[PDB]
Amino acid sequence: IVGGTASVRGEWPWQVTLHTTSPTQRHLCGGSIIGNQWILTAAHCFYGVESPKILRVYSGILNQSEIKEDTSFFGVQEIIIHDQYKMAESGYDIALLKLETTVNYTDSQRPISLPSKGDRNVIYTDCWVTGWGYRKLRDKIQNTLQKAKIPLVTNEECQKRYRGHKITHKMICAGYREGGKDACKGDSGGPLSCKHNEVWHLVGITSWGEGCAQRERPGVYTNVVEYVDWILEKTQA
Ligand SMILES: COC(=O)Nc1ccc(-c2cnn([C@H](CC3CC3)c3ccc(-c4cc(Cl)ccc4-n4cnnn4)c[n+]3[O-])c2)cc1
Repeated sequence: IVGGTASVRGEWPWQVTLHTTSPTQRHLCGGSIIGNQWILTAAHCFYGVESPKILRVYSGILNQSEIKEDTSFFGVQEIIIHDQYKMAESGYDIALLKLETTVNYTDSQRPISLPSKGDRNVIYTDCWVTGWGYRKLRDKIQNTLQKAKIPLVTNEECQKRYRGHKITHKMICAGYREGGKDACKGDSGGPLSCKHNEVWHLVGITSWGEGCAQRERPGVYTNVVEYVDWILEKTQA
């Protein structure tokens, strides 16, 4: 997260850190708890991943340095990538992780609601991106979960900024005209969370952008409301 600030413990309890363990253990991407056995993340995250055997899901983490050899994690039973995914910039950048066991919800690990049926025309004005990613284009994974409030931009404006890409209704963009706050490397798969009527909704999944927090170059997110039918089909199969 560029231009963000440190989170406190328990502030974003749906946020998980997905680790790979090959060839060494490290944060791979963010993700969001959406059900007791289900993490929603980005399909791009699994580009180098030989199987779910090497993945670990850590919940209730504020600092990456909390994770030691005895820290509990969830194994991953299945990675479900959207069958039309090819690369992040061409859309369908969405994946479900089915966990090997059920999360018991606590103060530190809670689900976030999907965008609600009937809310297709809500104007979200309180949206936040969170993650352990870089604070600038050449940086390092951050120890403490970072947060930044970021305004949504219309798909019409977003397309005008990304003349070489096809911005579709299955994407949503967010960014300041003058830059300065954005997701960056290591934030992908994490949530774009928006609060509406005091309820948090998983509006976006961090996906791609041209650089990090550049002027007139918004971040591009998977538009989760357009995948609710796909999520429900996979999670009640
Ligand atoms: C200690 O372990 C470590 O070093 N871990 C570690 C280090 C680096 C990485 C890393 C690098 N790339 N990515 C991803 C995609 C890869 C499949 C993971 C990525 C790409 C683009 C964006 C992004 C998103 C938005 Cl919305 C806006 C702008 C951008 N960006 C444009 N240009 N950069 N970002 C964010 N992410 O995350 C993650 C992962 C783990």
